[PDB]
Amino acid sequence: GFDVAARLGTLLTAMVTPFSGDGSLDTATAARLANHLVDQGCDGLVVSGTTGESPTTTDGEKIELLRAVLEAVGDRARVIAGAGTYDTAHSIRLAKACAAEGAHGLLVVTPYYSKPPQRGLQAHFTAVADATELPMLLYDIPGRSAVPIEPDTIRALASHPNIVGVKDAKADLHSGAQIMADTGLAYYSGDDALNLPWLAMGATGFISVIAHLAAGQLRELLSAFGSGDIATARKINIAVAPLCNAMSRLGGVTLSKAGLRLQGIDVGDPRLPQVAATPEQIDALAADMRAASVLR
Amino acid sequence: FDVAARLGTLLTAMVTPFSGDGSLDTATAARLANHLVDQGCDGLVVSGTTGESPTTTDGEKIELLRAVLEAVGDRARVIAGAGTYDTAHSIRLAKACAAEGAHGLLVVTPYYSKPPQRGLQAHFTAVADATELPMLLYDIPGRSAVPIEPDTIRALASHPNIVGVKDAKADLHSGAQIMADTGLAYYSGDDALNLPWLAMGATGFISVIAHLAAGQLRELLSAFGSGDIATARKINIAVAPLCNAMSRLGGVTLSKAGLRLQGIDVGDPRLPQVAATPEQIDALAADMRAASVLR
Amino acid sequence: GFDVAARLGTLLTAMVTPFSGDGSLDTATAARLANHLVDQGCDGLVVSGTTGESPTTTDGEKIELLRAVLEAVGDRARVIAGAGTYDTAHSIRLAKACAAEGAHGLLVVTPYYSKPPQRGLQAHFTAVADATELPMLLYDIPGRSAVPIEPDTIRALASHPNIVGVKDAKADLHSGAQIMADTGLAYYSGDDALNLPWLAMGATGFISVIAHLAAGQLRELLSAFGSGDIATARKINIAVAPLCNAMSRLGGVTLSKAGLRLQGIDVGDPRLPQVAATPEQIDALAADMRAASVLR
Amino acid sequence: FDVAARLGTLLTAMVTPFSGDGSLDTATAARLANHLVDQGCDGLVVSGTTGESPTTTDGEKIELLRAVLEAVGDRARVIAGAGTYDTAHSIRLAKACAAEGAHGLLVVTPYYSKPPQRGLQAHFTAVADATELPMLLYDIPGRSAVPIEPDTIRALASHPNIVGVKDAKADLHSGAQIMADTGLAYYSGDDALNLPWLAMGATGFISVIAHLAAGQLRELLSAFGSGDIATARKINIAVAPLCNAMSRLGGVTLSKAGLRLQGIDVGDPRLPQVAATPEQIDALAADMRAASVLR
Ligand SMILES: [Cl-]
Ligand SMILES: [Cl-]
Ligand SMILES: [Cl-]
Ligand SMILES: [Cl-]
Ligand SMILES: [Mg+2]
Ligand SMILES: [Mg+2]
Ligand SMILES: [Mg+2]
Ligand SMILES: [Mg+2]
Repeated sequence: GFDVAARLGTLLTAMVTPFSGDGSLDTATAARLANHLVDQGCDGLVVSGTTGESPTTTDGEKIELLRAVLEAVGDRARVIAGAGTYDTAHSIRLAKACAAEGAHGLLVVTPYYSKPPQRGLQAHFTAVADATELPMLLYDIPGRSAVPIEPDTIRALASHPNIVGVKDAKADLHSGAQIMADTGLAYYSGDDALNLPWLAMGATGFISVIAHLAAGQLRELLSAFGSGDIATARKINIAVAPLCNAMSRLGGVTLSKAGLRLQGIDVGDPRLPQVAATPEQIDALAADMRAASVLR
Repeated sequence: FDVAARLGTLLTAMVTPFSGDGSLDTATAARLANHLVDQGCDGLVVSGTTGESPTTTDGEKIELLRAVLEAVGDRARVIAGAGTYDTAHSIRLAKACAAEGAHGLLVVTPYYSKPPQRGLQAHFTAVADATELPMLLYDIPGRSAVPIEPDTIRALASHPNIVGVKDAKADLHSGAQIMADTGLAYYSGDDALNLPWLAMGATGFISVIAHLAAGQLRELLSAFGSGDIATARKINIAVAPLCNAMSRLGGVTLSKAGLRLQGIDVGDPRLPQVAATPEQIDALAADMRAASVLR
Repeated sequence: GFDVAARLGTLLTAMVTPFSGDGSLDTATAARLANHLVDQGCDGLVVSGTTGESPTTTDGEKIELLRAVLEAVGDRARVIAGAGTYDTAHSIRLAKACAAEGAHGLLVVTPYYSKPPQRGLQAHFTAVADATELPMLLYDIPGRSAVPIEPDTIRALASHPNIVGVKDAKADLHSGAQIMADTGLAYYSGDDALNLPWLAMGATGFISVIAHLAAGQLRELLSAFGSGDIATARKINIAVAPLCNAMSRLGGVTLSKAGLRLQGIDVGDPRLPQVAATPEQIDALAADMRAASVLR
Repeated sequence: FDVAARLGTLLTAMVTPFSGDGSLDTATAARLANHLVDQGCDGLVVSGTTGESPTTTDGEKIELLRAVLEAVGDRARVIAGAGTYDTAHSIRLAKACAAEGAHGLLVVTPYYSKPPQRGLQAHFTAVADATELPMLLYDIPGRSAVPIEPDTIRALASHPNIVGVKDAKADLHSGAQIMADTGLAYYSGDDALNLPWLAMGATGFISVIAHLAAGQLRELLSAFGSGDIATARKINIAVAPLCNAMSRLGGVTLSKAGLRLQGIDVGDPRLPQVAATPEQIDALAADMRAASVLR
């Protein structure tokens, strides 16, 4: 019908934006990363989201990235472009620009920082949803944006034809479960810590940060859960848990770029105010990656 | 030690029925305990928070425990709530429960006074040391104002009597790892997270909504454990309105009002807990009809 | 007609309950401490509050301590008895028993742990207020009790003739300022960190933990503020800040008992689940005490 | 460096007026700036959060700054908001503000992206290095999702250009000590805490309700400064309803609706911010009457 799993994917990486030594956009590496992540078992990628350092890249860079990633993997994976900011006008421009590039879908985070009221969020999300014909995910992350999309807002927004699901970092699994049951909105785990809980509650899949490093295992986790092998699912979730722990220490940006580098896929360093892992951080990260069998 | 056999898989955090005058009603407690077991609970927690442990005396708790043991103790596991924010008292209580023949203990993190982790460890250890009963830690920082930090849980794990955790902290990721590392059994201590906890390998539920929907929770546990997650998810959705009602009322007000709606009068809460208002009963009745446990 | 400052005091210690070596109630030491604290500048004391280890003492012990304290200082200081638990009927017995002993007022904390609704709190505080003729203070401390006394509940309760004030640890200075203006409820700073901001907002004084160690400076701080010398008040508040920092590390019970010992006033150790300071914690506290000029 | 003289004692976190079509309205900005200075503000912050920094372009912010400098720069201190969650952008914006002749910078903690403390420090250092302007840190974790931790503020205090903090974090105890240790100036960034901040030695207010009640906030600062705390307390009570309306509406909706109610139309917010509904206007009007800033 709208087949969210087919149209958006089941395992997506909230993909980093590789930068060169010169700190500029590195689209060739983005292509290589995108290919690698899909080969490792991702069937979708979110480009220019939070972990893609959307705050510090320009509109132009976001479009160049999306173009490169679509060229690299667009015929065999779903490419979802991060398109929202705390500026409704800007989000609509970016959304239209992403659609014009051929993005397969949009991920639109709750306007952050400015704490609009729920009716402002709701007018914001529908305006963005009205801007293109692309399927759109809400990204509910009050821990970064400083306001939740309240359940009544999510429910009101669900009736928008273009708004098809929720990337959740709010962790209200009880509320999201009901929302799903009532509205048919698809949910993606937006927090690797809750990947397995979310699947139990009927999430469609993951939009994952630790997928940068452990996509193969996450794919296996999805396959095991999917075939009702919960014991295995649980065991894989435990196996990757050190990466999620490392993520708590470093955040996704620092972790993803340092961890990829450790795996021999240099994707450069974060842009200020984000920072590259320190020596000791790289150390501790390497031990977790070893523990999760994603580094020798 | 078989946690599922010894403690159960579906337990109600059972109310303590009071008479019209406010006094302990053990006859109704027996009748309730029988009902809850017949509906599908294989264990009960008596004199926990939902059992209004704050407002009942030691004597009342013991009276109730004996009544419930006598009623269902041959056919279900009866775990007694035994800790407060007072180690000496908790010890006394745990001992009094063991002397009555309680099958296990549920020991909440000391509330209010916010001891440091080493105080918590010394406290749980002292309680664990006081009887030979299996003991669950009850981690509910939202009530107690301090968590049992994962290191503290792990240190406690190696106490022979400390066999698991009733979790209301919702740190599913951390609980999962603790389980994997220590073999501590986890019980969902918050109905909202029943299904997520099962996914993470919880042993079962120590439930409030079980007062009203034990049969469905049992079906949820069986569907889940048989490998039928889609049916488990459906059942979870079916009972959600009860968890919603619980967010509005709290477990004590909900459980007493809902049982009354079901025709099992268990009296009213003791101050500072309060009986549902007429409006609340009506809204509660709507959720209960929605959950197919009334009318 | 009720003069809160005269009836309840301006500088109170949330006084520890001294225990002997065997853990038993030490009333002779309580009497010595009560005298010391009054001599140092407190004009009132709260007995059997949280810092007095109300969770771990019996009713009998509370009554015995109250008597010892009234006897020691009740002729020249106000003696306020902690009477609230999460059990209304118990709080009533306690309140009555304290009234019968001659307590000058009651401090009644929000029922903890069980999270009654606001109407439950209202019925609870009312029932306790109805139990005796004593003036009564609400102790709003959601950080321990797990529920606030909401402003509407406080306002409702202000309408009781026996409820005369609030010991605040909620830090809603804006709300408390308005409550005071609207209701004439007196406020006492219940968290030493906010003593000075609370005075700015019209608090009557402090019900203090660090007063165990620094009553004289707190007295000076009240006097400086009262005479409008805010610069001096701010200076003193800075001088005693290390004690407030130590309190963050140790909690009040541990800090008060270890600190008094350091000062040559041994008041024994806390009862489990509270714990005595470790030698390291004692060293760190001594450094803070010296900085605050309340230890050689 | 005289912070009071160089940055002011009473500043409004000023709205950015938009025309009917949503476009920047610099004439009304100039109008508004003159009005606020005349009412008692001795500085203004332009293109802060209340100034809708999220929804205005760089060009608009510069145009507005230029107009506000022309309007009141000779008689008031005009502080330009210059921080975002992008360090290179913040640097551009700071430079651009300095080139316009801004008297100082207000730089908010990078929001949303939750950089670590060392990222914050490198960020605020890079922005502080970018111009010769005095700079205020704006610590508001309730919006930015990370605090500037005390150690970070203390490390930053040593930067010659970093001269103070606009606080919305409400850690009065910590700011008090930071002030004592570093000489950093503090401004109350949350009207609720204006009076408590003065007690702790804040230099003044960077205020939202100053849009409506600058004159009373001025009377407050003066009463406090001369040692008449009783009067300061009374004034703070008198304007409290404005702070309460702010809790209902947020500063942007409140400021633009309230100014309109006063007869200074500054248009409507840009999405995702929203204009007050009719009921909200009524309820706001009632508070403004209570605060004697509306007939
Ligand atoms: Cl939700
Ligand atoms: Cl944990
Ligand atoms: Cl309040
Ligand atoms: Cl701070
Ligand atoms: Mg839809
Ligand atoms: Mg064990
Ligand atoms: Mg009164
Ligand atoms: Mg400096």
